[PDB]
Amino acid sequence: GSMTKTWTLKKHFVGYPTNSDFELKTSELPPLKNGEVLLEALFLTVDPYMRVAAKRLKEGDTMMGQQVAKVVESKNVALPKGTIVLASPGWTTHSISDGKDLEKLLTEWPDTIPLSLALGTVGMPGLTAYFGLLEICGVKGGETVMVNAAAGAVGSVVGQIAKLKGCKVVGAVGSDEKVAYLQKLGFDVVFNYKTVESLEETLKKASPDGYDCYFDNVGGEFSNTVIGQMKKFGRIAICGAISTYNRTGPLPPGPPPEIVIYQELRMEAFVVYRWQGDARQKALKDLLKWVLEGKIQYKEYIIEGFENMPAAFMGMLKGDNLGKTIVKA
Amino acid sequence: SMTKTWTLKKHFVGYPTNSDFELKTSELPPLKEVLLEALFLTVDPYMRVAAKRLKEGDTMMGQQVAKVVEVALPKGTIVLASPGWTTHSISDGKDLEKLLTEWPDTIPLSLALGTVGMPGLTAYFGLLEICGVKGGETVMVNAAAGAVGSVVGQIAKLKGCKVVGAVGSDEKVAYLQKLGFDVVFNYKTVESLEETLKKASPDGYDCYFDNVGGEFSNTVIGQMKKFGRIAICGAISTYNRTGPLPPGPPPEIVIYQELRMEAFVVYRWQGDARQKALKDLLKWVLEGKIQYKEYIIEGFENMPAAFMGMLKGDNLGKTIVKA
Amino acid sequence: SMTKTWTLKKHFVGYPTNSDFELKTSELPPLKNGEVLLEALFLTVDPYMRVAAKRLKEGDTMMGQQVAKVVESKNVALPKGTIVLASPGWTTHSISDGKDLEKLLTEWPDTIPLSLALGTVGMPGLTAYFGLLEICGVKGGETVMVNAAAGAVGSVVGQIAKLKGCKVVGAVGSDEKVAYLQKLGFDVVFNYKTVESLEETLKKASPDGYDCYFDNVGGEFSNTVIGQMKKFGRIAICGAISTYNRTGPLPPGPPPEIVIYQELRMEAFVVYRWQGDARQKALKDLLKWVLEGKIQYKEYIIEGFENMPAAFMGMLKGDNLGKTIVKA
Amino acid sequence: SMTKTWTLKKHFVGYPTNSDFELKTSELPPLKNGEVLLEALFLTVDPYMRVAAKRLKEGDTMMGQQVAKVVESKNVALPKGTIVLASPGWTTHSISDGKDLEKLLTEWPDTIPLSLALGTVGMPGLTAYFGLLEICGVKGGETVMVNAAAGAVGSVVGQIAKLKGCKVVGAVGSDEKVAYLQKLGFDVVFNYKTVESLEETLKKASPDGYDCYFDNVGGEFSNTVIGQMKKFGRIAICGAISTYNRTGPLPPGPPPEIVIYQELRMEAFVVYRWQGDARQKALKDLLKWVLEGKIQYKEYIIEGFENMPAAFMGMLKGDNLGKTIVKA
Ligand SMILES: NC(=O)c1ccc[n+]([C@@H]2O[C@H](COP(=O)([O-])OP(=O)(O)OC[C@H]3O[C@@H](n4cnc5c(N)ncnc54)[C@H](OP(=O)(O)O)[C@@H]3O)[C@@H](O)[C@H]2O)c1
Ligand SMILES: NC(=O)c1ccc[n+]([C@@H]2O[C@H](COP(=O)([O-])OP(=O)(O)OC[C@H]3O[C@@H](n4cnc5c(N)ncnc54)[C@H](OP(=O)(O)O)[C@@H]3O)[C@@H](O)[C@H]2O)c1
Ligand SMILES: NC(=O)c1ccc[n+]([C@@H]2O[C@H](COP(=O)([O-])OP(=O)(O)OC[C@H]3O[C@@H](n4cnc5c(N)ncnc54)[C@H](OP(=O)(O)O)[C@@H]3O)[C@@H](O)[C@H]2O)c1
Ligand SMILES: NC(=O)c1ccc[n+]([C@@H]2O[C@H](COP(=O)([O-])OP(=O)(O)OC[C@H]3O[C@@H](n4cnc5c(N)ncnc54)[C@H](OP(=O)(O)O)[C@@H]3O)[C@@H](O)[C@H]2O)c1
Ligand SMILES: [Cl-]
Ligand SMILES: [Cl-]
Ligand SMILES: [Cl-]
Repeated sequence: GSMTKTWTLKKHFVGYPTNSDFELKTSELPPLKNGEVLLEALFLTVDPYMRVAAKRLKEGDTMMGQQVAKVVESKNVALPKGTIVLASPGWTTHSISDGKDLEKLLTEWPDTIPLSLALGTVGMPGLTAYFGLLEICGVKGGETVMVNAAAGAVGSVVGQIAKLKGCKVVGAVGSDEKVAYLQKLGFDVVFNYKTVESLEETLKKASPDGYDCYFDNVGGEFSNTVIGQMKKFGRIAICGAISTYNRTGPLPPGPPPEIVIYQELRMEAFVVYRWQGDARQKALKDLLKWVLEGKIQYKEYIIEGFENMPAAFMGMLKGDNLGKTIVKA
Repeated sequence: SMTKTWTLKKHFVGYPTNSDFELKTSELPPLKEVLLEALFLTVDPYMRVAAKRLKEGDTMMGQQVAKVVEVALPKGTIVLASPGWTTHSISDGKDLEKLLTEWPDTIPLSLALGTVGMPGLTAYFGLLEICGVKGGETVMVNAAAGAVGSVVGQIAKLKGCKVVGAVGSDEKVAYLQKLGFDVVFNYKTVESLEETLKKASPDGYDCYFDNVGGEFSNTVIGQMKKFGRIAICGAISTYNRTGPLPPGPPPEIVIYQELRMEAFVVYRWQGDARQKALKDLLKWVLEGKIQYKEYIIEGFENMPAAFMGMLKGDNLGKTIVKA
Repeated sequence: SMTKTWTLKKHFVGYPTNSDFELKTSELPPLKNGEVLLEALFLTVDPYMRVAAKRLKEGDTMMGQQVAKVVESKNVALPKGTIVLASPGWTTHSISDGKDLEKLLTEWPDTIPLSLALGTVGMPGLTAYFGLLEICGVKGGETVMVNAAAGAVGSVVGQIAKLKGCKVVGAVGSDEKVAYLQKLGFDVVFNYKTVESLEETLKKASPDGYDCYFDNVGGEFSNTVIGQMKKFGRIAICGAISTYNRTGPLPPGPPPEIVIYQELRMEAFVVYRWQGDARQKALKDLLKWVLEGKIQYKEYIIEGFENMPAAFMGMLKGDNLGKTIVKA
Repeated sequence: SMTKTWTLKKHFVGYPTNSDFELKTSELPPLKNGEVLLEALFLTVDPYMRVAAKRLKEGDTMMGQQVAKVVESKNVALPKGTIVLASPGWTTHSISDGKDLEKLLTEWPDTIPLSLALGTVGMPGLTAYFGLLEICGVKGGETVMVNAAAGAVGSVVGQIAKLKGCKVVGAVGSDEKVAYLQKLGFDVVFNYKTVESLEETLKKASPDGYDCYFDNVGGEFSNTVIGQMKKFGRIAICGAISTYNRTGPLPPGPPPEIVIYQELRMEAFVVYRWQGDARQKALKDLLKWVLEGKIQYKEYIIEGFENMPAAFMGMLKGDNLGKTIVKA
């Protein structure tokens, strides 16, 4: 009898998640039918969107999420035993799939690149950075780009794509270790927004003439400050607003419209899965090539043990992670 | 010659009041240049924001249609000029823009300050380039009985769009229903703005021409369709606002709907684009496609009252002061 | 007999403007038995009118008190020539059956303006008297913070505080008002509009903190004062004029952690709570203190009933030094 | 001897999470003469720890009180077996010289849990007692609004109000808490998280308004209650838990025009203001009311010192019905 472990939402989140909001459960998977495969999670991801999306779950439901898995049992010759796939059964160690909701990893994947990169730099967060910067911000080279949560999965890729396109990049991060990381990736200016005396003065010193593009992952009052330093016709890619995801009171004041209008800002939000097919596969091939060419470096914040997946999720929300947060099954 | 000028005596706290202004009389020097007599002056919301950058004693800023009274600018010529809130001014001849060569005698000269002027250009580029309507969309427009808003709704209608308009009085509702706006409501008297917008367009809104901002816009944003476009033209609900700025739109909604929100300034468009827009606006006015209405206040001495009344919704159409 | 009346043409949005008011003329009917005909001598304008006007319907007469003279009388208790306080609103003439009228103190001298019955020896003075002596409960030797301190209420609060043995810190909005309160003997006076830091000015004024806070202003000003209240300090919430003309949400409240740790008492009051013997005794004390020079008065007189809206609006904007009064 | 201690690993942002705390083991120092070794039997978690943690340095022990027993004694006043209240923080074992310890009431009976010395017959119960009987000044027949009414303080407030002859309206965060307080005899109880309109619900609960408001919550909730206070209504500002875990800006303050029109008295207090005979008398009254059944006790017991952070976070989020207690 094939068994699985599953993390469920015991209680809807109030502020930051805590341990008591999750419940680990064990169950037996049904026998494998023809055309189906048994998938064993190798790496699971935790992601900020899970904090926003959990409100649509019912208590008792499995937490949503993607994973890299390997076929351990196969009644499907297209997915033979040993095949590596991306699947989204949620926070579970094993699952059954008929193949229609799976994705194989890029065919040209070298043995030197961790499979877990398919959940990060050469995965959904890397595609978020890719399309957000190149199509929503529309950088053509030479722009000054501000990016926050810059040492995270999305932000670290944003800055490095911007650098290879010829941009100046200013990155905000929450720890001194993250400062060193991004200065090693080539960021032009990197500062710890939690320890600077004034965010406003720090951003002005980093780019006294303002910012052409703002890849916004944080929202809130941080973004109000950046908006006051956007150049005329500046573009904001509204990627996320993680300062608001765990919020317990009211949203903060909005960006002051008189500045937005006088600077004629263009602020567009996007979802990474707007792009599919040709587009998404081509972007993944670019990200992989750039990793193999050394133009995109990566770091992973790997937490060992499926039983520590809630801890990985809460740690990521608190800024513990340098790079993509991953859970090794 | 003599002149009268309105100056900022005290910086505005909330809405202006009469004591924040001061009328001063002075003696213009003899020409040694042209002398211009104000015929029609305009008051506009931007003056509330721009006055914060003035010093107490400076003349209020503003545009006017004036006539020469004393060779390329002979006596009797009509010109747009922006010497501020004043009845008479001296010009070197370079800061003046002449009305369209084909300005017919069938439309008031004051339209050069409204529908065939800066407000009409704001509605034109805001709707056609920023929102980018092509026909068939559902457009939400607030301050819809004002100078910009009423032109936005009429352009949207001649492009084949459904137009939902919000105004602050029942008289403005009646006027816009005669103009043919698909749905018009008084936002000050509806039981629930959210309910009214849902009934006006159960499908949602493709475009939002935003003149108001604030909490009104947070509600509209909750009913934008996916990939909806918001033209951030103004935020009049914040210009005179005491206290802290209102919350912004919920980011979860902006992101899930993948909204594009772009602000603009009418004077971005210069040269050929500006002139083509003015000639489209004038053609639509002569064809009847854009009806015009002006809120004319008689007397230069009532200019502060016209400005304050406009900020508070007294005006139906472009607020104009006849000197 | 004709009368002029100021009516509310449009409800206020932000500060009142001229267009919100409309002057109307009418003819009053003949007197019935028991009634009198009053001619306004002095009318008052007060901050409360900005708050209470929201209760009016457009067309209604603006509310307000006045010192009036009986010019025709079918009321034996109110013969021709009698001076009274009446509240018919902003009107030059009115008819009264007598029951809503108040005679001035029988001991009222001819050496002081009649208009003090609308100020220091009237409703504002009573507001200062009971707000300071009963709500704050000053007992002698305390440090008192009072804002709008050059106004009808504030200037009396500080002077009563002085003659009780208190130190008085006063906040005002102009240097002219600073000079006036320095003449009245305020220990510390400052212009809250020009100081670099309100917090630092209040710390320097009283390093020890404040025992009592007579609050006329509210808003952020009061949040700063509350951060410097001593333990068990008392706040008399008299007004909140910084909010009366507001167009958006109120500013944040006082930080509750400070209110609780300092165990503050914050009590609001309305002057008309006190009646009968208590009210009469207060009026006799105020009059006595004025005749003895212990309470000096200053009036901001505006001539002409036609300028009453302008007097109301100037007062709201802080142009008045002392009680604002309109001479009919 | 060894001890386990919970320390603040990281300052809280919003509500705490588990990784903000860190459990450390250490060897206690030897017992000097006059000292005792205390073993925790029951520890409390309280809302004030969220506010007070802001002033700790990372690495510091979390503050808090406990019921402890003397397990080793060099102090003849505190022999082995003695039960004491002590405040060494979140720790299983501690040393004391006896000066900071409080013995239980001489008349404490064996029929009630010792953990009531941390709740109803302890600091939360004294808070309710003095806040209602001295700050609100309940005299019988008033209508009292109390929020967090199913918590340690609030549940005692409502039951004292009932035995003093008052009508009690309580607000709580769950249907189970509504049902429990209805069982105790609260006149009206509602779930503030699920009602369509807080304003409408409060008006239905007491159409004539409220004489007294025991305020544990503050924020927007209190602004709504203040709009329904009767004239001369009294507010006991006990806490403001809606602000303790906030991240953005404080909410608007109460509308001063309503505060002034209704002439409200709003006084904050700290339970430790009352000492000596007054405190001992209140404790004896609370114990008598428990033994008589007029104050039914209810504890939300969490087993295991290792679960103390989760008990604290659960209490802050409304998990607790009654006083939150950790059984060592
Ligand atoms: N629209 C889309 O399709 C899409 C897809 C994926 C992700 N996203 C968004 O992209 C952003 C990053 O996602 P990710 O997967 O790359 O996560 P990540 O950056 O790897 O982890 C989240 C990071 O956010 C920072 N953070 C947390 N709370 C913060 C606060 N209050 N203020 C400022 N920074 C805070 C922390 O870094 P510091 O130490 O720098 O604070 C933390 O490490 C999120 O907003 C997410 O929702 C959007
Ligand atoms: N970006 C640009 O280039 C540009 C250029 C010109 C103007 N603008 C903007 O366009 C807008 C309209 O300008 P306009 O010249 O046509 O003025 P208008 O609409 O003719 O007059 C302003 C109108 O705004 C409304 N209003 C005032 N306060 C309001 C509030 N708190 N909430 C909602 N509506 C309120 C009133 O109408 P109701 O009775 O409907 O309230 C009033 O009649 C303003 O925001 C202005 O700044 C932008
Ligand atoms: N509770 C009662 O029974 C009662 C009775 C009467 C009056 N009151 C209150 O007492 C206060 C004083 O009334 P009053 O008759 O003596 O009027 P006043 O002080 O003679 O005139 C009002 C004054 O308030 C000041 N002010 C206006 N806006 C302000 C702002 N935003 N911030 C700070 N100060 C501001 C101005 O002086 P600066 O130049 O100093 O700004 C102005 O001179 C008012 O709040 C009124 O409602 C209460
Ligand atoms: N001044 C003093 O000397 C003193 C002494 C002790 C305590 N206090 C205060 O008294 C209050 C109660 O303390 P306690 O020990 O009895 O705690 P408690 O009520 O046992 O627990 C706190 C309760 O507050 C409620 N709550 C939490 N967040 C809330 C919010 N945002 N809005 C409304 N209710 C919320 C929750 O119950 P629901 O299910 O009702 O949400 C929770 O169960 C606190 O404010 C505390 O600071 C003051
Ligand atoms: Cl710029
Ligand atoms: Cl008792
Ligand atoms: Cl927990």
